[PDB]
Amino acid sequence: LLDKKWLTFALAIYTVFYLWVRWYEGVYGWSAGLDSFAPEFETYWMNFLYTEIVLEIVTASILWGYLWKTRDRNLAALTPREELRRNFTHLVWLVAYAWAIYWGASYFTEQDGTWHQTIVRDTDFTPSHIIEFYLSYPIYIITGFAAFIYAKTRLPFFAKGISLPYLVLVVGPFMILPNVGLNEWGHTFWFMEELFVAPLHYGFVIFGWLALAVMGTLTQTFYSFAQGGLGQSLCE
Amino acid sequence: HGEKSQAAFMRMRTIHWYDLSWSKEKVKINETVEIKGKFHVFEGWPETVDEPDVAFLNVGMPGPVFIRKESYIGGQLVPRSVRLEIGKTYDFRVVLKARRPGDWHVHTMMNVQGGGPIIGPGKWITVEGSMSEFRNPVTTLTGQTVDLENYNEGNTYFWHAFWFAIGVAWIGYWSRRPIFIPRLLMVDAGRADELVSATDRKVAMGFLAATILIVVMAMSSANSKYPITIPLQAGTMRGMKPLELPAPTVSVKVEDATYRVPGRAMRMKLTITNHGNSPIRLGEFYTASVRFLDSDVYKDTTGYPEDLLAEDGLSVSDNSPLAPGETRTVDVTASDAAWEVYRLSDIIYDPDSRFAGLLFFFDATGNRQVVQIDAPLIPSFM
Amino acid sequence: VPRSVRLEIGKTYDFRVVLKARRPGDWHVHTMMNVQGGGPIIGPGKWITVEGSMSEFRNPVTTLTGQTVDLENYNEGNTYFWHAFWFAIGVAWIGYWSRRPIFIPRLLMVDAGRADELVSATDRKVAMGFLAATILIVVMAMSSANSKYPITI
Amino acid sequence: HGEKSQAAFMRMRTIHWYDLSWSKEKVKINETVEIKGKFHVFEGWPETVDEPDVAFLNVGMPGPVFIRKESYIGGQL
Amino acid sequence: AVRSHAEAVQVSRTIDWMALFVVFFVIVGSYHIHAMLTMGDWDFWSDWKDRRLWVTVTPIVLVTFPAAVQSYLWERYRLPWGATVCVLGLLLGEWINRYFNFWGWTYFPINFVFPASLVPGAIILDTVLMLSGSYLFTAIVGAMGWGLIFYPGNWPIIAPLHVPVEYNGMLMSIADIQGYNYVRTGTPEYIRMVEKGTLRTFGKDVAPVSAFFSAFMSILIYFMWHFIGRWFSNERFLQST
Amino acid sequence: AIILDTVLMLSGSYLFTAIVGAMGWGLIFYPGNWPIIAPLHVPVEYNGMLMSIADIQGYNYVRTGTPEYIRMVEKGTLRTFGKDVAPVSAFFSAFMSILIYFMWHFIGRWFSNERFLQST
Ligand SMILES: CCCCCCCCCCCC(=O)OC[C@H](COP(=O)(O)OCC[N+](C)(C)C)OC(=O)CCCCCCCCCCC
Ligand SMILES: CCCCCCCCCCCC(=O)OC[C@H](COP(=O)(O)OCC[N+](C)(C)C)OC(=O)CCCCCCCCCCC
Ligand SMILES: CCCCCCCCCCCC(=O)OC[C@H](COP(=O)(O)OCC[N+](C)(C)C)OC(=O)CCCCCCCCCCC
Ligand SMILES: CCCCCCCCCCCC(=O)OC[C@H](COP(=O)(O)OCC[N+](C)(C)C)OC(=O)CCCCCCCCCCC
Ligand SMILES: CCCCCCCCCCCC(=O)OC[C@H](COP(=O)(O)OCC[N+](C)(C)C)OC(=O)CCCCCCCCCCC
Ligand SMILES: CCCCCCCCCCCC(=O)OC[C@H](COP(=O)(O)OCC[N+](C)(C)C)OC(=O)CCCCCCCCCCC
Ligand SMILES: CCCCCCCCCCCC(=O)OC[C@H](COP(=O)(O)OCC[N+](C)(C)C)OC(=O)CCCCCCCCCCC
Ligand SMILES: CCCCCCCCCCCC(=O)OC[C@H](COP(=O)(O)OCC[N+](C)(C)C)OC(=O)CCCCCCCCCCC
Ligand SMILES: CCCCCCCCCC(=O)OC[C@H](COP(=O)(O)OCC[N+](C)(C)C)OC(=O)CCCCCCCCC
Ligand SMILES: CCCCCCCCCC(=O)OC[C@H](COP(=O)(O)OCC[N+](C)(C)C)OC(=O)CCCCCCCCC
Ligand SMILES: CCCCCCCCCC(=O)OC[C@H](COP(=O)(O)OCC[N+](C)(C)C)OC(=O)CCCCCCCCC
Ligand SMILES: CCCCCCCCCC(=O)OC[C@H](COP(=O)(O)OCC[N+](C)(C)C)OC(=O)CCCCCCCCC
Ligand SMILES: CCCCCCCCCC(=O)OC[C@H](COP(=O)(O)OCC[N+](C)(C)C)OC(=O)CCCCCCCCC
Ligand SMILES: CCCCCCCCCC(=O)OC[C@H](COP(=O)(O)OCC[N+](C)(C)C)OC(=O)CCCCCCCCC
Ligand SMILES: CCCCCC(=O)OC[C@H](COP(=O)(O)OCC[N+](C)(C)C)OC(=O)CCCCC
Ligand SMILES: CCCCCC(=O)OC[C@H](COP(=O)(O)OCC[N+](C)(C)C)OC(=O)CCCCC
Ligand SMILES: CCCCCCCCCC
Ligand SMILES: [Cu+2]
Ligand SMILES: [Cu+2]
Ligand SMILES: [Cu+2]
Ligand SMILES: [Cu+2]
Repeated sequence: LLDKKWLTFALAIYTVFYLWVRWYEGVYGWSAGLDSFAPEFETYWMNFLYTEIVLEIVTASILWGYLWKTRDRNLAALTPREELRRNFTHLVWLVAYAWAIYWGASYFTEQDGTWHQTIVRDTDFTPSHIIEFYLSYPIYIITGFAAFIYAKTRLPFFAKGISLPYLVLVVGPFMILPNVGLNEWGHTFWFMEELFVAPLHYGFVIFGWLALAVMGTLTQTFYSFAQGGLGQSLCE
Repeated sequence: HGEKSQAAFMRMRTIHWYDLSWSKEKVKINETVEIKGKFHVFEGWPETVDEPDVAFLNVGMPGPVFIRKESYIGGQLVPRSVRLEIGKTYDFRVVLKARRPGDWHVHTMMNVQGGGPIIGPGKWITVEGSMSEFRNPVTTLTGQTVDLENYNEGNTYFWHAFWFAIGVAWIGYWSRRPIFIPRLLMVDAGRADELVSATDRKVAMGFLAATILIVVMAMSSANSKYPITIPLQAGTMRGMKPLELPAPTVSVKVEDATYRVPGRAMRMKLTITNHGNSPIRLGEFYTASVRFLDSDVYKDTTGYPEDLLAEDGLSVSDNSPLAPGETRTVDVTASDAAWEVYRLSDIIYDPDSRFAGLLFFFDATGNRQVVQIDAPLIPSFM
Repeated sequence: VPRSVRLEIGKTYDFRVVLKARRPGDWHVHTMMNVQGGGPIIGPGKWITVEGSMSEFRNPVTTLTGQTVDLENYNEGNTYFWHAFWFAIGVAWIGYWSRRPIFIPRLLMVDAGRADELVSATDRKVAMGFLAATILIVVMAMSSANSKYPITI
Repeated sequence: HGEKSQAAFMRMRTIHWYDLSWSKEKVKINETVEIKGKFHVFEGWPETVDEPDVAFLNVGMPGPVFIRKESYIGGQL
Repeated sequence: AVRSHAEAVQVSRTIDWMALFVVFFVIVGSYHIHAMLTMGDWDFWSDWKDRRLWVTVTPIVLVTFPAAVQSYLWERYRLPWGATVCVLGLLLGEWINRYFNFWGWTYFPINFVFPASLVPGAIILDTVLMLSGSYLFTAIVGAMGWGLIFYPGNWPIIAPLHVPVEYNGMLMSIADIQGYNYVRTGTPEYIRMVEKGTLRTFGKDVAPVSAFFSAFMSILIYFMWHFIGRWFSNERFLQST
Repeated sequence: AIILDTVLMLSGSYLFTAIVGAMGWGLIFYPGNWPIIAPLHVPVEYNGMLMSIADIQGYNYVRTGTPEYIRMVEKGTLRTFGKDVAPVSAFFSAFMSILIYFMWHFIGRWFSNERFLQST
């Protein structure tokens, strides 16, 4: 069996959900979403923010708790074939993390180079912010934490210790979410110019750099793949 | 749509827009709508806002639903940033061409280099038609007419696709062979020196030479075509001509100003001294995009936005005609739902509880006087 | 002019400062102008004698909420109470951990082998209680200070 | 000798020199030559140039082939 | 383990495709965040694509990720396309956002919101690394070329937008008219950091001087980010967090 | 301080402390001090101008060396949307507190060194 169709679902769920989110923000961007003090803004974007925050907290708790509770206690008695299957599942988790990272840190982030550059902000909760920071960021954080936990709890290579590159790849992009405080503080106070390259953005950048730890993470996963079932063929 | 969130005192004391007019309220695609009016730069410019040494006359709108055909300060076109003087009154004119159908809230705004957006009154303008009918023709000094909607789009797409294809070809050339794990094992276990061998080096040399040669040839071709080019035209424009307004014949001294918390009314006591030779009457109080009118004295006919217009929102304790030379003190109340809708009541949250505004005084013959008032605004709770 | 002001070079302004005597003695009173980027510009100073007792000084003020307070001691009791309360909480935490031996035996236990013995229940329960009580007390105190003094600027 | 390289519009709109006069065209060593004239600061001062809040009346020359004995703006040194 | 040599090859190929996806899209996200928050404003607007600031800043801040990804990929797999994959991912993310948000959500024309071209610089950086495998030689020569070829690479795209136009009494380029007409409510004209002329701007030197400054700073940034990527490749197991 | 200490003792992870406990340390500062300073924010009509009690204290009790303009306090901006000044500052302080805690954990790690620098 090895690599199964969980990868198709991993791609499709993010693609479909974010396409629907884009449709929603295209429909309610203007017209209930321009005026932050209008009653329709509360029903179409503040309610969205509340619901998405609650659902993200619940989903993160459930997913992480399930992954930690179903952790493999007897990692020693794991056959190489099962280890290969678990390595493929972890690679599917990493693919989902990469897809979510794309959607969060490229699409919905630059989608702002398109929302603010065009409108005069009305709040710290621009409908797009209700999409980027409170969805395009918690979703990829949840996916990254889940992938890290799966590696630690199913892969003997990633067990017996916390991998530094994986921890950086998982936590650095997470630090972008609390960095939103610097974004807000340095939008209203420091810098009223909509300059996208303002120093009030070296906060997603610095922690965007930590995603480069995917390189060490991926060579670690390559070594984990090539533990018992490394071949032969490769180097033979 | 971006105001009602800015600080009330900052909206009150930055820039006062008046004599605003709109040529049309409903337009077709490609039809032109003109916005005219005057703005006065308040003398008590807040220290937190940089002085309007570099300012841009902008339009508040949800993306290019209109295109700014022309914009004027004084009588001269202002496509760049301009320098404004504190205390001066300027007249402006913005010409917009409809591009996208719908109902749009169009604001005239002034962006200041170190203070952010100063949004004036916004008016709903209806656009009907199809976006596909929109044209933005322009004639260059080289004698060709192009449509700015799609000019150079094909060339941009072609060049970007070409370079993307070159990069993808490079990556795929290296990706035909196995990529990650066997190459990693070969590099780790002993010297590799086997995964990069001729003609891989020849292919890379070809890629590098072709890239440089194609860049040079494309630049030369884009220089032979379009032989006449100019850099981007930028730079703040000085010498904006302000309006030479006559000195007002009305002097007003604000003796305290209060507003109820909570409430929708603002109360102030004014000592009005009438100079000149005509009986005056208080007709309007404009504070921040909100016009409180005394309907018995003046009526608005310029189609001011209804949510910003208080037809009878201005009540004067004694608004009888003020004979020349006579001085009297009256209690003026400006009350309207707009005071709470546009969050002018939220000056209680502000770190500077001072207001500014314009009082419009009208005589019998109809000629009007504009006087500016500013004072601390004291909340009242009991 | 209770705040900073803008002055124009070449202009003449008239000023008036009203002072209320607070401390007895002989004081050299100067009228000065502080400039944002230049420092103090001190005018002529005059010796003014103050007689009496500092204990007789009052600084009454009436708020828009209809209460008259003396600025000499207003809120002093509340400030002292809250600071003493939080200091006592911190001291209680430290003393709770300081009843047992502190430095050298704990250092030796941590160094020689795994420690995992100097922090055991109910120490974790006490820490959870401290954290929850701190958060809850902060929230309750903020709510109480919002119910009282409902009007603030 | 340092102009003809600056931007044409910046040379056009900074400072206009007129009524320029030179006391002598040919001098001996230790002899004095006086340069007089008027300059007008253009109202449309380019934003890329800082306002002439701090300005120095200098002489364009290849090193101290002359020494500046005196310089006046208005009537004062 | 694996059944045979053939199944090992198939498993390796599947791993290759999946890991290529992971690398490509994590790089897309991180590199796009870095680029759009370090050069995005110039990259957004044709009337921001000037000869001084755009040419100066863009290669300097964009050489970052190619240097790190090169220092990893070349060193560990002899794969000479780290710079190319970084630039392609950045271009893909930028174009997707331009088309579906700048032109899709808002209705700014593509000829107004097109991104800059970077593939020539990426190709130079990759080929100069593969040939003469010296990372120092790459940082010196390839980064020089990456900085220098930016403006000539984009000239065929932006040259038609620099045709002079007599617009209502004032001289304006086509890009200037685009920025004037297509109103950016949040982006007033003064925010534009573009060449405005100086009294020390001698002759026709604005573009070449900016290009050479960008090339030198690109050398420096590549040198720094090679070691940054070296660190980010660490396979250490931090025992406890 | 109590939040920082308890979040460290529970879940001994220094990274977890730097992320969550420093967040709480930054966020709880203003609510912790609100009971003390709230009475000083009662509005007062002082000689025609609106002033808080703290403002009147600073006005009355003359600081010869400390003029009013030196005061780095909230003065309002055109990009200050609604009632967000305190929460936005608190969240920015919490994020920067995470960063500073992360840096100073390793600074303290160095300062603990028991090395014997043979010669100075
Ligand atoms: C990592 C964990 C993530 C957790 C957060 C998830 C956020 C989900 C969206 C929040 C919506 C909200 O809050 O708003 C509630 C909205 C408000 O729209 P309405 O006014 O009712 O109009 C009618 C509804 N239309 C406008 C959508 C037609 O209505 C709803 O009930 C519909 C929400 C549907 C969400 C599920 C479909 C997603 C796409 C399919 C692939 C998954
Ligand atoms: C241990 C090290 C930690 C130190 C960090 C503490 C935060 C500093 C707070 C500054 C307050 C101050 O000092 O003054 C505040 C000054 C006063 O200026 P103004 O007159 O109001 O200007 C008016 C202009 N407005 C209207 C736009 C404000 O505003 C500033 O210029 C803010 C400068 C930015 C400093 C924050 C940078 C954070 C770096 C983030 C990168 C990851
Ligand atoms: C193969 C070897 C032989 C070729 C050698 C080339 C020598 C220079 C050619 C100048 C072209 C020209 O024309 O001058 C320069 C042209 C503009 O020309 P202009 O407008 O006429 O300038 C008017 C003034 N003049 C008549 C005196 C020229 O642009 C420039 O300002 C380019 C400035 C680049 C500065 C940074 C360079 C850093 C170099 C780093 C090396 C590792
Ligand atoms: C490894 C080294 C590779 C170098 C590849 C060079 C390809 C050819 C470029 C022609 C440029 C041109 O035509 O002239 C200069 C023009 C700018 O001209 P402008 O006056 O601003 O006007 C703009 C309008 N135009 C185009 C109608 C005149 O373009 C540039 O900004 C490129 C500056 C970098 C030149 C690098 C070559 C010098 C030696 C480098 C090694 C030390
Ligand atoms: C160790 C490094 C050695 C490199 C040697 C130089 C190779 C030049 C190749 C031809 C480029 C060209 O011809 O184009 C460069 C263009 C010229 O632009 P232009 O004169 O303004 O107008 C266009 C005029 N055309 C159409 C006739 C070209 O861009 C520049 O301004 C850059 C010129 C500065 C070059 C600085 C080199 C310094 C080397 C120092 C060695 C000790
Ligand atoms: C338990 C899960 C469910 C709860 C989820 C909470 C969602 C947000 C609540 C907003 C409260 C409110 O009222 O809005 C915000 C209130 C002010 O409100 P206002 O004056 O009405 O603003 C007027 C405009 N409006 C009507 C659109 C709101 O302050 C603020 O500006 C807070 C800004 C914080 C910015 C930095 C946040 C960083 C987060 C980091 C995460 C790791
Ligand atoms: C681990 C997380 C612990 C969080 C503990 C929070 C305790 C309750 C605080 C109530 C604040 C309040 O009442 O509203 C906000 C007010 C400011 O209001 P203001 O508009 O400036 O007016 C001031 C005058 N007042 C008080 C009369 C209105 O206080 C603050 O600045 C606190 C800002 C930080 C809030 C943190 C909670 C949000 C989620 C955090 C996790 C991501
Ligand atoms: C991973 C992190 C998850 C955290 C979830 C949030 C828990 C909130 C607890 C209640 C706080 C409260 O109610 O008080 C917060 C107060 C509200 O202030 P106010 O509306 O101005 O006025 C007072 C109004 N009251 C009296 C009704 C409260 O301060 C703030 O403005 C901060 C609000 C911003 C919160 C940002 C959270 C972003 C989470 C993103 C998850 C993906
Ligand atoms: C609406 C939310 C739905 C999320 C569904 C989560 C599925 C449960 C997670 C999980 O444990 O594994 C699911 C799949 C297949 O891996 P499994 O083998 O089921 O995982 C355990 C491994 N073990 C069987 C050897 C013990 O592993 C995967 O690759 C699933 C990837 C799902 C993409 C991530 C979605 C997260 C959105 C927030
Ligand atoms: C928010 C920012 C995160 C800060 C980063 C700190 C974490 C980094 C290191 C890490 O993840 O390790 C914690 C464990 C991995 O196993 P260990 O750290 O070895 O310890 C396992 C026992 N423990 C679950 C109680 C921790 O991983 C888990 O066990 C997590 C799954 C259990 C948590 C599920 C409940 C959470 C619901 C919200
Ligand atoms: C003193 C500084 C002057 C510049 C020299 C710096 C280059 C040093 C790079 C280095 O350390 O050596 C790596 C390779 C080794 O390959 P070799 O097996 O030595 O190949 C020799 C045959 N060859 C001439 C075709 C290369 O050799 C090469 O890197 C390529 C050597 C050919 C020079 C041109 C290559 C660069 C093309 C832009
Ligand atoms: C923005 C800057 C980029 C972040 C990169 C900084 C990484 C610093 C390295 C580091 O974390 O050291 C871990 C040690 C704890 O050591 P141990 O847990 O004993 O691990 C034993 C092996 N080791 C000592 C080599 C780690 O020190 C500790 O006390 C544990 C702290 C680990 C936190 C690292 C996670 C960084 C995520 C942002
Ligand atoms: C994936 C990230 C999600 C958050 C998890 C980060 C926490 C990781 C900290 C860590 O590395 O482990 C240290 C301790 C180990 O103690 P254990 O002996 O595993 O205790 C397990 C029983 N317990 C659930 C009561 C804790 O375990 C703990 O640190 C405490 C675990 C209980 C979670 C709540 C503690 C934090 C309170 C604010
Ligand atoms: C403000 C920055 C914080 C200051 C911390 C910097 C400390 C740098 C470490 C250091 O001082 O190295 C000492 C060496 C001399 O070595 P030796 O005296 O041979 O000691 C042998 C063992 N050891 C090499 C590991 C030291 O290097 C030397 O030449 C001796 C210089 C020692 C000066 C350190 C005193 C710092 C007081 C401010
Ligand atoms: C790899 C990222 C793909 C992002 C594509 C996107 O944002 O799609 C939304 C956009 C919306 O434009 P349109 O197709 O005309 O449909 C408009 C519907 N709304 C306004 C809700 C977006 O176009 C599509 O839906 C095309 C489907 C592509 C599937 C990968
Ligand atoms: C890594 C490079 C950081 C350079 C910082 C920078 O560009 O700041 C520009 C800004 C100059 O302000 P300006 O661009 O004039 O802002 C105009 C808009 N206002 C006045 C509203 C802020 O300077 C500061 O306020 C100090 C920045 C400290 C960085 C750690
Ligand atoms: C500024 C670049 C510093 C990069 C740090 C690399 C450290 C490597 C230590 C193994
Ligand atoms: Cu509007
Ligand atoms: Cu005015
Ligand atoms: Cu000369
Ligand atoms: Cu002149």
